[PDB]
Amino acid sequence: STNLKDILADLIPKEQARIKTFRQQHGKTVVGQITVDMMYGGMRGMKGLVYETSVLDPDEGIRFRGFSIPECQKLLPKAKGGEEPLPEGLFWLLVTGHIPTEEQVSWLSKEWAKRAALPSHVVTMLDNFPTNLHPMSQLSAAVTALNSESNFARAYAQGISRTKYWELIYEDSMDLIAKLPCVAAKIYRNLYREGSGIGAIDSNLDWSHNFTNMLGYTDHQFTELTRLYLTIHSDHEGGNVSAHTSHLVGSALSDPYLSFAAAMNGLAGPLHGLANQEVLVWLTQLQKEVGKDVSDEKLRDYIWNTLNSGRVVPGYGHAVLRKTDPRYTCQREFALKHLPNDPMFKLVAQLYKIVPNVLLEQGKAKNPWPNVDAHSGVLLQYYGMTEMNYYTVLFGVSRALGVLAQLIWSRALGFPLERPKSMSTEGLMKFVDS
Amino acid sequence: STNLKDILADLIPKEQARIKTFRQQHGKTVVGQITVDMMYGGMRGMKGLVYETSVLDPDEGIRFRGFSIPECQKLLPKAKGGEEPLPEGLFWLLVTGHIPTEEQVSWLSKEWAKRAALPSHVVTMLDNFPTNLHPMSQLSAAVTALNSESNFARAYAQGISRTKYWELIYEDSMDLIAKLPCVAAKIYRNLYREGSGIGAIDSNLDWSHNFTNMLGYTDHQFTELTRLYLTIHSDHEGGNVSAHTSHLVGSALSDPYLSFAAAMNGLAGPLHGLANQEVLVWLTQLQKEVGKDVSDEKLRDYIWNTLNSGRVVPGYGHAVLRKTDPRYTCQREFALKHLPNDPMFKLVAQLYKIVPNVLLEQGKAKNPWPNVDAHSGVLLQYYGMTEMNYYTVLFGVSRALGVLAQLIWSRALGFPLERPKSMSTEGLMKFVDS
Ligand SMILES: CC(C)(COP(=O)(O)OP(=O)(O)OC[C@H]1O[C@@H](n2cnc3c(N)ncnc32)[C@H](O)[C@@H]1OP(=O)(O)O)[C@@H](O)C(=O)NCCC(=O)NCCS
Ligand SMILES: CC(C)(COP(=O)(O)OP(=O)(O)OC[C@H]1O[C@@H](n2cnc3c(N)ncnc32)[C@H](O)[C@@H]1OP(=O)(O)O)[C@@H](O)C(=O)NCCC(=O)NCCS
Ligand SMILES: O=C([O-])CC(=O)C(=O)O
Ligand SMILES: O=C([O-])CC(=O)C(=O)O
Repeated sequence: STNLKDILADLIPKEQARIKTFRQQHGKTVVGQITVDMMYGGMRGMKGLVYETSVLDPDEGIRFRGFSIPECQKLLPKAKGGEEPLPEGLFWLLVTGHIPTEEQVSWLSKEWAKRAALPSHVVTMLDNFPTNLHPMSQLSAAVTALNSESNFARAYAQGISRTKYWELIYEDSMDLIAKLPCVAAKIYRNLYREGSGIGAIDSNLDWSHNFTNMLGYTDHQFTELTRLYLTIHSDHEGGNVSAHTSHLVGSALSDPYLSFAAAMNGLAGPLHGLANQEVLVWLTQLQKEVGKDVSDEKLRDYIWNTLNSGRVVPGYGHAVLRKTDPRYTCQREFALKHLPNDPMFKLVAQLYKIVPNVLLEQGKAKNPWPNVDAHSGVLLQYYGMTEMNYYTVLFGVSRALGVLAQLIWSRALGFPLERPKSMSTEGLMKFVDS
Repeated sequence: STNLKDILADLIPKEQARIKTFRQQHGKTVVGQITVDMMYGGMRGMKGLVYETSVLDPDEGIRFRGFSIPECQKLLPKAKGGEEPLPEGLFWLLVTGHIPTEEQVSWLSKEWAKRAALPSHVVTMLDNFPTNLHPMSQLSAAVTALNSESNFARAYAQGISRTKYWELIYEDSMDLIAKLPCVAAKIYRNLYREGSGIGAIDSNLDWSHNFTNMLGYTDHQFTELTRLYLTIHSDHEGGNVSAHTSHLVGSALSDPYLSFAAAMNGLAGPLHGLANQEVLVWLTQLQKEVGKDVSDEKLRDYIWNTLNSGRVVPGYGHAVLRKTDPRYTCQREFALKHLPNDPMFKLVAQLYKIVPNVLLEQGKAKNPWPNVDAHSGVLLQYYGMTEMNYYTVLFGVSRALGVLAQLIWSRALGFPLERPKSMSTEGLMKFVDS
């Protein structure tokens, strides 16, 4: 009905059987080869893990359990008075493989609202943190400290049956998702709103709304952006560092709290979670260098400079995707309707016309189109979320959705300890010579 | 000379060139195949990554840059008045590939002693933590909060050259290793010594000694055990979850602090870091069930019960190793000389005679010999380290050695973002049908 845990109880045995069958038939089917470059090249191209919740076609971008962003935009339930998809509904999709109903979504909003309370020790911890401790550091430490609340960790050590793992994981994952906005907003307020309180969860507001309230914003459209934001950042295959980290750490039977916090430390990495910031920085430098308002051909010549000087035009390209990110388009649409005359956006809008035209000519590229990160920055800034250091906190709150959805399934399906084999260069050399 | 950073400056270009050469020749050499079972089976058997510091021959156990535990026991410098190898020397080995000199070791002791101070905010954090927050949770959160001290994170965001990455990483790794005992001991004292202070670093004592002092022990032989302990837990290939996690998170250019803390959350997992505890628990239950003193044939029959009832005799077997763990033998030797009449040990000693004899007959096994975890427990208990929840803190303090040694080399060699490809079951099915 509306009880997700019950629907999950239904789905799991079917998937387990489907998997076991496939492994009996095709377990020894070679699905690719491992080269020396793949070992040195951070496993690039190597099919390495099964992750069920989302799949990225390098052609049309990301699909959540079969559905594209555009479909999600239309099918997923919206806020009462909204036109953006509730991330609750997206969680539901990743977990069940089914588009939810308004009732299902509403039920999930209430569930998360019921579970959202922080333990005192985590409030103390956040409240005592200095202002120079990075937001993501605060987040990761806080979530680690939450592991005191873990069902799974307690029950595991009592000797619960493997079959029951997923159930504990679900409860913890549900608890964690509920608390994350609280954590995230306590960080925001401690850092930028002089330690004021987050205030109260409204039991009748959606997750994204209770969030933006706790962050101390009130503008309708910032809450709609957030809804979009949290939806579209939620998942991106299992190969990305935050996903994979979560998966790897979970594989050792570390609870969702420890699994998520590990993931956040990977999300904190410049090469994964910071591109938003780097775009916004680069743009600000662009406007400083050749001016805030510009003709297309002027804009064009600046581009080449960045390149030939040994610098990446940021927000463009991707490790695997090979076309304009649905997650960009998504945001563009949001900005063709809600701030078409915002100047930073106009510039974002302009680079979409010029950057692609060049870049390919530079050769070194593969992916000549914008990624999600090219666009998120100006939207956040526009509503007064100007604190760039904080922006990955948003991303993480979102990415909890996908990686916890998967973590449940990973435990449900009994995936084992991730434990690839390493080789030293020397050993790898003595291997190939043989 | 004694300045490790200088020797590292020397070694790196040589290794870079050796690697580049090998990649030019053999980059496309297939070194194995990926099956469907490897994707579902947590990458088991799949050569996936290059990790230089240690290699595990499934036959003779672990080698540190070419040397076995027995060699390390003889070659590595010892404390002045010691017979156990200083883990400083082991760090030196993993970093340089060279057995160090007493002078090199002494220099490293002094370096770590100089860098050991904790920032106030981390002391506040530890000092405010409740007693029910797991030691490993405390550790991981503390190390995350240390990232405020990161050289690498600050310099990265200023736009330092890739070539300089390793240098920053080395400084951070050196700082972190130095602070870890302080963190670890502050946790120990807060939890078990009523919040007493850790006291002072002696600038003329080795790392292991300054540790056991801060932990509030004084017995010579506990400090010698610790020296052995920290040495032999230090590294175990890059495939183990803590190593790999560190490697994965580092690959995103997260600083050593974030990389290590992520690793600790994986080490916290029952399937990686808890076997020590599970052994000690199982043993205590064994003595409760059939008595504290026992004949060999009695002991023998109990074993079968554990098995046939659907339970693992813990401390025996390993994901990859296939013989008596050097890390066990190591400890046995330490207990054939320092507590041969300790009863818990006698029992450990007795199971080494009976368990192997059976187990294989159970079939399900592959690895019928003891791992390191079968032995560490009774040694720690013997000197009054009876707090089992804390034992993984020790393991982590040790494992920092190997995974930071590697993290330096990973940055030195310019290893890229780890980013394997995932597939859903459904996608994997539509792949094989094609
Ligand atoms: C995302 C990104 C890292 C993917 O690159 P990759 O998969 O590692 O590598 P590529 O296949 O693009 O490498 C081909 C070349 O194109 C370059 N390149 C890729 N995108 C580029 C861009 N937008 N501007 C300039 N050069 C670019 C790479 O630096 C590389 O140059 P090289 O051959 O001299 O090393 C890259 O597009 C980039 O740096 N973009 C900016 C950062 C960003 O937007 N990140 C967010 C996604 S996580
Ligand atoms: C370490 C360990 C997990 C490795 O097992 P693995 O590589 O996952 O799997 P194996 O190749 O041993 O699996 C073969 C069978 O032997 C069993 N097995 C392995 N060691 C065993 C032991 N000491 N006692 C009983 N059964 C054992 C496994 O449970 C498995 O049974 P199954 O076929 O019914 O599933 C396993 O030896 C174990 O559980 N030991 C105790 C825990 C421990 O000491 N861990 C520390 C190392 S991280
Ligand atoms: O997919 C990637 O590697 C890029 C990304 O950060 C994500 O969306 O998670
Ligand atoms: O090698 C493994 O997987 C077991 C272990 O925990 C280690 O020593 O790190």
